[PDB]
Amino acid sequence: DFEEIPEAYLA
Amino acid sequence: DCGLRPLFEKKSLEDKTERELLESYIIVEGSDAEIGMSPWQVMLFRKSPQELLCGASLISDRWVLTAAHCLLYPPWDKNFTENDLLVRIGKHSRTRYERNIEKISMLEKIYIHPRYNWRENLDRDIALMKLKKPVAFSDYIHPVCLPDRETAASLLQAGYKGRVTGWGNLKEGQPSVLQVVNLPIVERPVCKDSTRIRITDNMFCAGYKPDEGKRGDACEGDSGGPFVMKSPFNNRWYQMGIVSWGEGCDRDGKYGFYTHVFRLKKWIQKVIDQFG
Ligand SMILES: O=C1COc2ccc(Cl)cc2CNC(=O)[C@@H]2CCCN2C(=O)[C@@H](C2CCCCC2)NC(=O)CCN1
Repeated sequence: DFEEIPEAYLA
Repeated sequence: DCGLRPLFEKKSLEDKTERELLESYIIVEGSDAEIGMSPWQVMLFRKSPQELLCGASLISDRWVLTAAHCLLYPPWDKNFTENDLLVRIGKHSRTRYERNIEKISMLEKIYIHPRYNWRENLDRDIALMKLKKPVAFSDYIHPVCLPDRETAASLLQAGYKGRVTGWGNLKEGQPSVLQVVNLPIVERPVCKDSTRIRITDNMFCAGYKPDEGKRGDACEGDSGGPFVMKSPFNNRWYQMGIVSWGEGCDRDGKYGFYTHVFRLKKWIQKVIDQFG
């Protein structure tokens, strides 16, 4: 149930 | 400036239960943390799937302390590397991306104690994480202090209460926000007689005796988080242990075990100064 974090960090 | 919380010590405000800790110096069954109550609490987060791995703690602007089992545990084929994780600092809510409040960071290098014993009893369950770039402190982000020999000597005594925090299981549903529980340190003999596992000098156990009435414990998801104590000498918070292992959660006659941070400070110093 985790809210989507910014892709900028996923990169 | 470690251990002095911007929203408490610095304004001369006491949190709702710190008094219980101070009065003793003669998460299951916990409660919601207050905002800014544990500014060093760090969340180990997995990219894919996106998931909470463990708790951890901020010890400086570049270093994070956690349990080695959070990163490497062969029995469960667990063996994470820098690129598999994200460190989230400044959080309160477990699942929400706290925009403008939390900071997310990438890892540059993981360091696992060379003698971590995953085969038997999680002896020396400790690991350090070098972040890529320094985190900036704020009202919700501030490092905890590491104990020196003297502080360890006077505080790590049976009966003295410490505090554990985490977003792990509430029962053996996960919480909405960070939970907190204050637990008393237990006599080695008692820790030894409560399990079949071989206990070493690098661990300590905490929790209430079955007759003590009060209860509480860490649980799955809490691993790697900090067990801290407030020094009545200088008013700072020091991390004395790392949530390590247990056989069940809040089981009567059972206790949670923690990595003895002081006993391993030489390795910690060694790493930090040898690698920045
Ligand atoms: O119910 C819990 C509570 O868990 C707890 C309870 C209290 C505390 Cl402070 C910390 C943990 C979380 N740590 C673990 O679960 C570690 C992860 C690797 C195995 N761990 C253990 O704790 C083992 C230990 C079994 C004996 C040998 C050492 C590992 N027990 C279990 O796997 C049961 C599930 N964990």
